[PDB]
Amino acid sequence: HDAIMIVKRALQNKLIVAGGGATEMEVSKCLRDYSKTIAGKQQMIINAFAKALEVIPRQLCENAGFDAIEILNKLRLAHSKGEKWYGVVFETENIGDNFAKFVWEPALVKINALNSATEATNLILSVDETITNKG
Amino acid sequence: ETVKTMEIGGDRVTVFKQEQGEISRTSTIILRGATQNNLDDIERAIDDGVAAVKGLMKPSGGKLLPGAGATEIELISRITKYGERTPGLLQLAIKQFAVAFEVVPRTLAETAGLDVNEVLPNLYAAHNVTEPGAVKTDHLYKGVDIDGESDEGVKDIREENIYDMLATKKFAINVATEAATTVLSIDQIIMAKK
Amino acid sequence: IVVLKEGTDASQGKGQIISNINACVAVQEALKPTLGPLGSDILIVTSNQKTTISNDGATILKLLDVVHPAAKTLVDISRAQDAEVGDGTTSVTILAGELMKEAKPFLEEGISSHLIMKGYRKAVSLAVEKINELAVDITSEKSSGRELL
Amino acid sequence: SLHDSLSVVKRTLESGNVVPGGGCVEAALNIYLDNFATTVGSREQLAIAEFAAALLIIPKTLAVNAAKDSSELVAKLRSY
Amino acid sequence: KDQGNKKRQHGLEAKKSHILAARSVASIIKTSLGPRGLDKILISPDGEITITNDGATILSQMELDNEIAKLLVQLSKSQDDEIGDGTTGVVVLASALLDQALELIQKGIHPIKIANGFDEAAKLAISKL
Amino acid sequence: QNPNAGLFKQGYNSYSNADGQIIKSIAAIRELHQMCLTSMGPCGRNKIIVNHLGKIIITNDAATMLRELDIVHPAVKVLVMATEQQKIDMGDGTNLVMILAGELLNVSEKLISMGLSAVEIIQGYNMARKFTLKELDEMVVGEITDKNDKNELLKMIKPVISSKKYGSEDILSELVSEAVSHVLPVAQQAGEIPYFNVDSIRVVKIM
Repeated sequence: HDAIMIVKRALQNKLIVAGGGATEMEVSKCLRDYSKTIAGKQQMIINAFAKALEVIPRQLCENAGFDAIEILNKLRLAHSKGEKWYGVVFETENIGDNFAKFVWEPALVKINALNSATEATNLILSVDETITNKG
Repeated sequence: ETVKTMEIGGDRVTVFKQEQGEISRTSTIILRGATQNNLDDIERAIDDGVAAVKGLMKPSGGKLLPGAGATEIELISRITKYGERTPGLLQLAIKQFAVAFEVVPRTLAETAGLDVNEVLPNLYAAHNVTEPGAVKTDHLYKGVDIDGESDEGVKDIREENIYDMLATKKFAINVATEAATTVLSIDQIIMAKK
Repeated sequence: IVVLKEGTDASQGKGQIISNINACVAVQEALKPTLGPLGSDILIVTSNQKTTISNDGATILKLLDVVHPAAKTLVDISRAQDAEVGDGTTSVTILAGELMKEAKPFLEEGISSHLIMKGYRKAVSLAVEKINELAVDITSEKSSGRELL
Repeated sequence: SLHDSLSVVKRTLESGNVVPGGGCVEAALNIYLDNFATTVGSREQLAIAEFAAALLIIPKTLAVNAAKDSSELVAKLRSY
Repeated sequence: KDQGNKKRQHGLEAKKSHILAARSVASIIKTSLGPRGLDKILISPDGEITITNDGATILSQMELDNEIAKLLVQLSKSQDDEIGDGTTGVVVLASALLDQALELIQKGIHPIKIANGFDEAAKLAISKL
Repeated sequence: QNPNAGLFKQGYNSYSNADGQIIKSIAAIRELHQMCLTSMGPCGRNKIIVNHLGKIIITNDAATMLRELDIVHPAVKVLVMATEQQKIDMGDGTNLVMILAGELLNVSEKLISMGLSAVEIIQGYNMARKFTLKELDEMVVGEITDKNDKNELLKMIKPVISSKKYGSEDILSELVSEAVSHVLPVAQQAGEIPYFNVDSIRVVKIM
């Protein structure tokens, strides 16, 4: 029954990415690499977005009681070399390969969440001067 | 001719459409989107476009002007020349009226995040050029570009075909001048308590 | 008689966007404890003296009823994400709040909102490309239709 | 003018070990320390990164004093 | 909605306010523990006046506007439907555990670790008993 | 204790140029001039306005903002009425009219500071208006031949959608052209006989 539930959840969406912040770390690393080859304020904005992408693993570690500084440093060190499947392990406070451990989240869910967050951020920041009525 | 129920995005609606006989003179636009604010903005844009289309009639409806502030810069130059030619104290007012038109390029530059201190002189140079002849030539239709990623100077209007209706601009100028004169003509306001 | 603004005025300039950022950061901090399966619960009491304790992002958003006009946009976006997707509701709010925090120094330095929006759009496009590359879907490559499961 | 030029050139020559100025050292150190911080961790990565970012103040201040857009110049320097 | 007069707390402030509320609740029934407990004169908000030393009745008739205390009150009421005889003891033990958790937090231990340690300690104590 | 002299009308609100009201009106108009300056242009931005029903209104149209905002000063009312006239008669260019009027008043403030009488300012503005209106006739580069084809319609549709919904002009212009083509009759090169009506096209949205 346990295995059937696991495989059912996996089959409901076969398009998956490494969980535990590994996907966020890979996206942040790629964004930083691209920004290193991009001039202008675009570089600063891309760096800020990449840094912000690391909030999810940071808050997950904080809520889990782990040492945020050490776990994040280890994740950065491991993810920057070799495989990109390294992520935060919640069973034990350390960094390991989530893909090998079968820890994943849907890719479409991640894409939709990123799009929604970007839309909300742009909409709130789209206005620098506003005259808003009270009610 | 045909009456059916059609499903669009999970919502079923009834449509009365004409195919061969009694051809309908009306059409409907259906917008789809998960954000209500975006849908409202799109609806406003569609309404504005529909209103503008009705303006393509004979009275300067079809006439096209170079948009993105190019027309504004040309008018600035022409009005400045006219004010210089105009004798008397009217020259100061003509020059100020010309300067008032500099807002459009300034607004375009600011809203696009471009540095006005560089765009404005570049626009002035582009619209005020010296050519090897008695008649200006080359790219005299340069407008105000927004870029946003990477660019130098501004792009020509013909590259993106950004044109404005002559009737719209003319009527807007007339109404704006009338309103400005009306406001300026008031030097005292007296009201009675209700 | 009837006043649309109820006699309340608002300032203009970077102050408005800074206040919006502050409100969004407040919402992000409020929803922060609920992130993840181990997230802490929040005790919310309605006007009818009804108390509910839960770490569900959708429930927290529904019971919070943010009054700030700006943060309400993020609340509505999160609610739409939950209704249409159902996963990552809190993650969207957290990411939005973090981006708002990061945007604050850029605004303080004089960077216009258009530049920030364009940069965020470019970064999000790059992130989508990287997600598509990282996306795993194996049919017969070093596996089979059943081995993957 | 020749006296002044000889004085300055002699001062430059007497320094037998020199490094390029005008923000070259600051930007190069920033990039090098940013790369280095990614190999240390141990609670020191944040401090090293902040120290590296600190050196970017000098080029930013120089650009501001030059009546130019400091963001673009600093970004181009970092990219180079 | 109803932003005006809306209560809110910070992490460092809430972690102490909850424990203070727990201590205040524990003081309600501290004297009622054991056969030699003290009788308390209570008047319910509905006007019910009675004298009793039962922790369950004391908590049921004694209402308060503190949400943290309402958790203890609801837990005591729920227990009253099961056995009901350990209400005072359960509340006292919960208050002591909360005070110990506060002390641990002041020493730098995350609340989740404290909860896990308390759960393991309870398991060991039950096994020994 | 301070005596009051020169006031004989009423204690109600009253303004005169003796205290510089000619510049105070311009300053008051500037409050909404700044508001509308952020709407014009392809990179325009909307604003959040709370309705009397507690609903949230977000739009890029300056005229809608003015309608949803409370107007008190008569000087602002003049510009509001001018914008309403612009919208009713033309259907577009409200931002142009508002911004142009604001800038004209701003430069009139400088003229007044210089010491130029308002009469001369008005005369010069009228002369410059006539000159600009005459010159606009010679500034035409292209012209719509009224073929009623989608390709020709898009030329005018695309710029209209821009500055109202940034980033989606390509699809909105195609939608508008398709909708118009369904209602336009079989005719070309005829600008004296109206064929297209504003109400001929209905707009609906589905979530």
